[PDB]
Amino acid sequence: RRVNALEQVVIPGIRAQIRFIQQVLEQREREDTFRLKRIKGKIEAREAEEE
Amino acid sequence: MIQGVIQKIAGPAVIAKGMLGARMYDICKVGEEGLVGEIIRLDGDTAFVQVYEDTSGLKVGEPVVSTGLPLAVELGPGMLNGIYDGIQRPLERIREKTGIYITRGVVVHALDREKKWAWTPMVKPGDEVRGGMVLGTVPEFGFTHKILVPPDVRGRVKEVKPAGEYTVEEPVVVLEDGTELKMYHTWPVRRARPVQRKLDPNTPFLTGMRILDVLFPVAMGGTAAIPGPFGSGKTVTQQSLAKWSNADVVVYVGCGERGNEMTDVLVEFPELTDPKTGGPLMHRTVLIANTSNMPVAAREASIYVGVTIAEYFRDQGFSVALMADSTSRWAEALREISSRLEEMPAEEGYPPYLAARLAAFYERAGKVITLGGEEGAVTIVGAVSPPGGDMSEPVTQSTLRIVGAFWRLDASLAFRRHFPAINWNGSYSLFTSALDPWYRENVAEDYPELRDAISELLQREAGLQEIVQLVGPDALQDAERLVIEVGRIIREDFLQQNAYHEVDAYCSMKKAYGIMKMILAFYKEAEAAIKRGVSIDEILQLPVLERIGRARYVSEEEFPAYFEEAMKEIQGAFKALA
Amino acid sequence: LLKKEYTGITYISGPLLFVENAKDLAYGAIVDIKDGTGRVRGGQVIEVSEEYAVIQVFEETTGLDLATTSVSLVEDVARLGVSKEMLGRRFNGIGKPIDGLPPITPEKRLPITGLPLNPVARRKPEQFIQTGISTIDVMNTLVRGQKLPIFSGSGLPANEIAAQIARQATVRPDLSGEGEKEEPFAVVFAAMGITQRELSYFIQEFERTGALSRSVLFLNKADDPTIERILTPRMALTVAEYLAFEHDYHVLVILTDMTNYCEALREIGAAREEIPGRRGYPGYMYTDLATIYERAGVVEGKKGSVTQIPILSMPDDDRTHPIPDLTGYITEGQIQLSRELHRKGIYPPIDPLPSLSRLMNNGVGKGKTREDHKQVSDQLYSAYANGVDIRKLVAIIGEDALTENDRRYLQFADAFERFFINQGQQNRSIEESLQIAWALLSMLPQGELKRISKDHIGKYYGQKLEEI
Amino acid sequence: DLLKKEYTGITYISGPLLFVENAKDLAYGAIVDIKDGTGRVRGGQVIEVSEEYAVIQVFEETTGLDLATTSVSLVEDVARLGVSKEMLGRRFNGIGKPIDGLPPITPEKRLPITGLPLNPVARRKPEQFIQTGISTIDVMNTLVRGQKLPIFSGSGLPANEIAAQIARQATVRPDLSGEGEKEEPFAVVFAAMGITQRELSYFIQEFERTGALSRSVLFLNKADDPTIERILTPRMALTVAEYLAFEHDYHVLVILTDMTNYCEALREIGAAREEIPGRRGYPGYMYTDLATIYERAGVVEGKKGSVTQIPILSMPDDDRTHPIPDLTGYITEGQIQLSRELHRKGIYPPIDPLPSLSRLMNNGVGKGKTREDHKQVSDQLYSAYANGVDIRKLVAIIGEDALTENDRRYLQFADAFERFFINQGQQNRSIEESLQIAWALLSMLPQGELKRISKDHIGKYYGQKLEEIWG
Ligand SMILES: Nc1ncnc2c1ncn2[C@@H]1O[C@H](COP(=O)(O)OP(=O)(O)OP(=O)(O)O)[C@@H](O)[C@H]1O
Ligand SMILES: [Mg+2]
Repeated sequence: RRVNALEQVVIPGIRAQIRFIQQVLEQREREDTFRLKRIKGKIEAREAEEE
Repeated sequence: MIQGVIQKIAGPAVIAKGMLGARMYDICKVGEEGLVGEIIRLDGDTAFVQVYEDTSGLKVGEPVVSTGLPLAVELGPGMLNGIYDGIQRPLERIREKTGIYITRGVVVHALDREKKWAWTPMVKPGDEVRGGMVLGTVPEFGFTHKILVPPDVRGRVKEVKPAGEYTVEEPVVVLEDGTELKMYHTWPVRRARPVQRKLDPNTPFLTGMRILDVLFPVAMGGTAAIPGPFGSGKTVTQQSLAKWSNADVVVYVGCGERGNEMTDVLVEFPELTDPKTGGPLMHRTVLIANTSNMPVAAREASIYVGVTIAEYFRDQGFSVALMADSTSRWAEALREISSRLEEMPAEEGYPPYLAARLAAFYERAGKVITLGGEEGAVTIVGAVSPPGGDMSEPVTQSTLRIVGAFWRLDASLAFRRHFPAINWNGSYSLFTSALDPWYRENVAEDYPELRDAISELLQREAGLQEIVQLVGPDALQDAERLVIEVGRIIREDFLQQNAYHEVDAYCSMKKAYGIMKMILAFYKEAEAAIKRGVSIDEILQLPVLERIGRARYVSEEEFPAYFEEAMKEIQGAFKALA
Repeated sequence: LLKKEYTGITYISGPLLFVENAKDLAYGAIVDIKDGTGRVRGGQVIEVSEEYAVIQVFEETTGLDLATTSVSLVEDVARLGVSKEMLGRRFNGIGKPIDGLPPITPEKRLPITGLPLNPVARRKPEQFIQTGISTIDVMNTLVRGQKLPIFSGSGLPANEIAAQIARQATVRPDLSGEGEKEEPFAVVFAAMGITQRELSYFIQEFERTGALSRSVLFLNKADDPTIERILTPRMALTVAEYLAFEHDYHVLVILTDMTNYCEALREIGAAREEIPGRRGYPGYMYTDLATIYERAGVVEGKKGSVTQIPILSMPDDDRTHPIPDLTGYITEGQIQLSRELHRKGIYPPIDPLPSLSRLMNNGVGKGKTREDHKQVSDQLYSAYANGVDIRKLVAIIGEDALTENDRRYLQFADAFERFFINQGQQNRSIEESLQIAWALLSMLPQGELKRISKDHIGKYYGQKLEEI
Repeated sequence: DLLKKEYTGITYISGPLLFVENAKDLAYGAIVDIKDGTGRVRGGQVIEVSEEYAVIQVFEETTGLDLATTSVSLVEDVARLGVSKEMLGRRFNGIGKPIDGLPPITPEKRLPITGLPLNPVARRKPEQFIQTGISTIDVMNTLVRGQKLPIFSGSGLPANEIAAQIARQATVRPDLSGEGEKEEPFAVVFAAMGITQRELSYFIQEFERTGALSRSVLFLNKADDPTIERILTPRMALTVAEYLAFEHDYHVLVILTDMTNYCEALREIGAAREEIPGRRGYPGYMYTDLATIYERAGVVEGKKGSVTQIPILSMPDDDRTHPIPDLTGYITEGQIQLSRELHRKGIYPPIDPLPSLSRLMNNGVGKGKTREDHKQVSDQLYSAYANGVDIRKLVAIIGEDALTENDRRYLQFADAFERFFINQGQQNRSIEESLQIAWALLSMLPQGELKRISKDHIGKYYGQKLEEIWG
């Protein structure tokens, strides 16, 4: 009973939690990349005001 | 007026030039087709306009004309029994011009200018009027529509038209300074209508559902939020509230959802009867429909139009219930507009001012004393559609800070056809304490004790559910098995409610009270009989258990006799038992 | 009309090129790009201003240069030529034939974007459609005018189920009365990102059945440019709407894979530098998906109808993935395939527990069909839920914690699947299946049938398993 | 001066910002008044000035403003508030204007609202024990006079009731300290940010019933008020509190309703200017901005007055690692954290003892202040409750029947502790009652388990039975 309980309840919940945390971290990384791209564009556009 | 030309087109965003003198948040007319747009940014000689219609086919150089006024709705007689677009256009007057399809550019007045209304004056020359006072009355479908002075008007009365039949655009009262008061007036949708004072909500809002009326009540000026994943039952719950509640006027806002859910309401409502006046159900309902395939920028305006109309009906003394079908679509529209403006997002792409907008929308609800000296109320029930059932998303978390009740739906119950599928462990209500004096005089004097006892039984069963899942139901003793079976009886016979059944769809307070009393009487008798060595098997096989299960299908006119017979049978069958 | 050409190309990078002095280019127009070699590419204006216009190209930009390239205008609104004679033809997903037959002559030219339907002009979908599959027609019945997707897996037979439904779809105008007349039927088939093997299998099935004579195929292969995948379902829905609302046809629309459409949408959106959404998909994917699924339904005062059955696959069976989650918020139900039922050899592997049909209540009932249909369905749902629950209890605790009452639930749950769900290539009926549904409810006691009224219990209770 | 200069030539309006070009004579941080075409006047503040153009944030909404008729005029170089001793018993909005219908006050001084830092040499150690009447606060998480003790709440949890009860029952015990003089009632400064009508009405009725509105000052910023006004309200409230406390020897208790709304307004302004974000989009300077508010409480050597702060904030999704609770915990001196599990069981007040903290607890307790057995009893209670929680975790795996005879005592101790020490309701308890109940609970455990209590205290106090009190 203990073996079946572990293999049928405990492991899949931990796997789902791991997947959820990975998705959240990846989304935050993508948002950071977008922000850095925007401010790089701003920096490049600043120098072109008067050449 | 201020007049210019189009400089740049990109989706629903149009940049006009030559617009020096235009004001923020005004209404502009874009292009030769006469589309409707709103200023949201001024920059030198240019202006940023978001268009509420389809922008395909526009060309650079078309004129833009600024009307100089903000977005406003027309408030007056003729709004009931109506279906409106996102910017208050009558759909039935559009179909007669354009066919089965919706084409941009069609302009129709919101209030019909050809109908004649019976006029009855109540003021006399020489009187002085203020904002919110009543000038006269006009009959509607059972109601008595009152003609109100606009909130910004003050002066003395010079001449009043006598009784008769007039259109909505004929002046009825002329003041001393030459101001003419008609049967209708316009109000900006982004300004809350003024009131004298706000009162503490103290009377319940009866929804007709047992779980929402007993366990998690909502008052007559409160706000409630019902989040859940797809297929949970938000729309069915809101439509049952529209069908069976005790509100005088119901305003339904279909913000960004399916078109079949509006056709069902338009078709089935005229054949139903409202609970309090006996007339057609559609005679008290106002629909604002903006489906998912309509222009996105019109989703934001529909919420403000609906809440402004609901506030207008509040000023006449009625009790108005407002149902917003989805606020996440409004959040998506805000995200789209912010992306077009190229603003920096806060979380999930949403603009950082979303919580302020949500708090400004929900704050318009409440029980007030109107400027005319009457009492009115507005209740708001908004539904949230979180992506994938995640309750940590920004829209859900920004709503929990202002609402007074939180009805959480569950996918596990909805998958097993256990409706209304309300999670009774994650839900709460903050109006329970204030509504107790009403219950102590309007249903019975022992109602709160009964409700608390049943809540305690549910808590005990939920506690035992951890034990039973690892040892099985047989290994528990009789005192625990009794609690398990009683909790199952409560779950399958009291909380569950079919919204499509002929009788079970609506439940009064006294019927639920009687079911509660019967269940607890059975529990007490079984608890007494357990100590005499009687087996659980002998108790669970008793025929009186089926009387509890079938109790919710008895009509209201036959319930007290059934209740008396069931109580006598409960008190007798255990006496017959050993 | 005589053409006009622009040569003011000032910037090319990736899929975007900028055109100078493009004042008279309308927004959203369709353009033709020609280079020095004479090859012609497609493009669409996505942003226009006083200084330049921005055009995204329908395919790769190799060979373009700022000297010899010219851009011309095709039409301000993208349109498709339609005709009644398209029945039996095949198209590549852009409107051009691929069967070697001469091109059709356009009766009308309609915009492929379409227009929203007025909610007043609609009416209630109220007609039952016999799919030929028992687990659908009883518990999750399909109503004419519904959009009912199928939630598949990565190794589950969804294409075969779709082909069987397309072969066995009928109108059955006998039980609710209706017109009692021989009614025309049509199937519009659209495939996005399909492979060569699946293409051959689909065309072979349609030819062997003989259903090709009343069908139109919009087949888009996986090696085609990705824009032709985007426009594929819109042209199919344009053809379906034209047929249904100008010739009183009852059309059926099948979309093979929405996941490829979503991945193409993400790839297109990422090339325009837009803020991503939940898993990198664009934030406006809800609106883009809604503009497709909302073109089905029925219209008051007309005889035709449009019914959509999209098929999509859940990556790693994740029901919380953005694509199935956003699809479920628009459509009116779902049919979910179960991998565990497929593991034991049951075909079709439809799981009744997470399946749902929202328009069931008005498509079945008194006079429309057998009177007992709704109570039969909900009692079967409750009993199956209880049986699977106690079966999951047994798999941990063991058989020692079972009384005969729970053993009856176990026997019912084990019984249901092999008699009702497994059907192979059969073409069963509705009155056939209702007796089988009543038979399985006979083993449980009368007291378990709380929801069913005493009248329906009294009339029909008691029958053994009728599988022979 | 006594002259007004109008800067016409606005070139940009979007969101909460507004640009005026030829306005190089405006000082940084100055206050301006924005005049509409129809005569309406709205406030503003300069946040960046240059010889090219100046950047102005607008407090109210921007509806109706146009680039042709709008003008900007200067009010004062430094943002200042006119305070007085007669403002007790009044009500104000978020920017200090009266809303109670009474005529405006006459200022005795005009103080800057940004404040100035306190010299650490001039400070003194807070050592006055405050008896709040709650056992989980008086015994385990003692609050001293001059402390910043925020309340970490949730969505549906009753933080407002706890704050009102603390404000109602707060008193010092001069007989135990050895002073013996007549204490004065606490003056209350109440600052609201984005508060709803329900909570505002509850607070107003509570203050009316207690009769404390004659000693209270109220700054109210409702939910329908403009969002950017929330930047100024805590600064005005703390300016008034500091003035009263360090110029008239008042004992001031300051309550801030919701710091989350302040953080939302700060995020709106920071994202408008596109600063480098911290975590979850909040600006990088949020730590300094929050520190300029909390650090204005304390006690000053050579003066009788004091300032005590009780911020209230709601943790989103009950997440302790969210940036707002994280920074608030890094700045303040402890927290009182509410538990939803205790709230679902009907226990009021639902204060969770384990995640709570009080840094200044050791200064105010001990011999000559409360009693000599305070700290050891607190430590032993904490250790025993932690053991009980761990055994509760174990019985979810092995079952309670498989326990030894030792762990059942800890389990019953945890249950009785939650049911008796924490669940006290609306009654007021003295420190002696709470210590008596705590010693009654500790007598359930064997005498040999009390490793953190000196044997003298065990001999003096152990042995009482709980049935003499709650029997
Ligand atoms: N109270 C109820 N009684 C009976 N059946 C119900 C009830 N509530 C929901 N259902 C069933 O569940 C379905 C849920 O549909 P509904 O439109 O209410 O869901 P929803 O949560 O609003 O969905 P969506 O997010 O897709 O808009 C109904 O069509 C019906 O079949
Ligand atoms: Mg819905």
